[PDB]
Amino acid sequence: ELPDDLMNFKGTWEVSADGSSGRFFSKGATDSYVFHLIPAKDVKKPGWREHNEVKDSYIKIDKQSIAARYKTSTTAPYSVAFKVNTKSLIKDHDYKITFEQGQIASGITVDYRIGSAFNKTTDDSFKISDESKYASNVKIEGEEQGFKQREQGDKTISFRTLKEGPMSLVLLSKVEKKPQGDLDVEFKNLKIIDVTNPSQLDKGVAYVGNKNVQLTLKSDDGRTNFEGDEISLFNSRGELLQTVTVTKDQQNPISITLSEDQAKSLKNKEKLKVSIKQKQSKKTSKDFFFEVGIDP
Repeated sequence: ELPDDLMNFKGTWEVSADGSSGRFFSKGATDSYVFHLIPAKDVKKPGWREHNEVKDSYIKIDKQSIAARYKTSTTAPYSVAFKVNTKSLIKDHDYKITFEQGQIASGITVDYRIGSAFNKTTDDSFKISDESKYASNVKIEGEEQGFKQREQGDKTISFRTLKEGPMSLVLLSKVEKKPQGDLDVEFKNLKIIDVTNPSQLDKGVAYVGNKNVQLTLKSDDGRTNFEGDEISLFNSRGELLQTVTVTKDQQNPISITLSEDQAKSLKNKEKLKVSIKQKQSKKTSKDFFFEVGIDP
């Protein structure tokens, strides 16, 4: 089934509103970005909102899109960046960001990064290089990161979280020479889903008359936090004995407690079945099997 969309984009510059987006600029297009102020009286107004008093860049947000405009008054190199926040993510889970790269004016180059969530203050700041604190194995499908004149269209970004909690999609653009006219860049239809593969059963231990079933989990893609993995244990006749959900960084072995009747019903060398469902990504493993052994 359909995994939940974890993007928190409500299309507003109102700093305290739910799902508001971060707005920043980098004088000289460096690693460091500071907040992009706009006139206080116009913060909820639709259309192009000027960089307060300086008016070198204008910004525009709505329910579907986020956009930047570079004016002739810009001192080049100069960069505007946006932060599109996510809902709380799980540590060591795999995610898939999708969005559409809209118009890119001639002279504008674009980069896509993962970052900390916009902290909902006019004092917020960030560094591009902060990416390595939040995400690993970041990959734009069929493209490299860094400022480039990208093709317009559907974009896919996959990554693994190094932390728990909200993060952001960082939409960066810049100009390297003084604009000769209004230069617009737009991003739209922003989504993020969990794509974590469920764990695999490495080994299972069960004994006749013993209520404690010990399951050892493994992973083929280097995942160590099995949090959210729904483990179902069945007897050889296909009857469900018990279901457990793995907690945050729960270490091996994962314990399953049977009832006294279930423990007595086990037979020596019986083949038990294990099915694992990743709760967030909705992906389900292949069937795994192990034998009920002899109680030492």
